[PDB]
Amino acid sequence: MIVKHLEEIVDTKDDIDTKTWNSRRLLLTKDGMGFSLNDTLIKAGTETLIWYKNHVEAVYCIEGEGEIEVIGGETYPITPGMMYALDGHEKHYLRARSQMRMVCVFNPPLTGAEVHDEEGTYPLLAPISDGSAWSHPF
Ligand SMILES: [Fe+3]
Repeated sequence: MIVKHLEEIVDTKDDIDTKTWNSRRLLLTKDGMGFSLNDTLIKAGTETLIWYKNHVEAVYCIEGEGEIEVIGGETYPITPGMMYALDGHEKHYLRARSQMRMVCVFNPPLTGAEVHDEEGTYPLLAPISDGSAWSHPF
């Protein structure tokens, strides 16, 4: 049996924060389910190029709006209830107009290494600036 809760996972080591996304890992390679499962927030206004050569991924949008553009393929608007699956290891752009909440399934599971290495992803456009600078302790 495995039981977890998103509200425990946030702001912990299984919550991986990147420029363009915040991935809350629900099932890890360690959990032995044969897939990994996460709840990923794609930050508003961002663009990320994605290419998983060594996994297939299912993505189920439960909040927000954006689009996925397949390289050499079509562009599919993302809205709540939209699902895409990269069974062809498609190279694609993932764009978030508003923040998107995505339930994602990877086969085989992603490893902690791969998530922290940001393997398979290339962040291209980060969220608009909130006026902060690294050199402003405040
Ligand atoms: Fe994707």
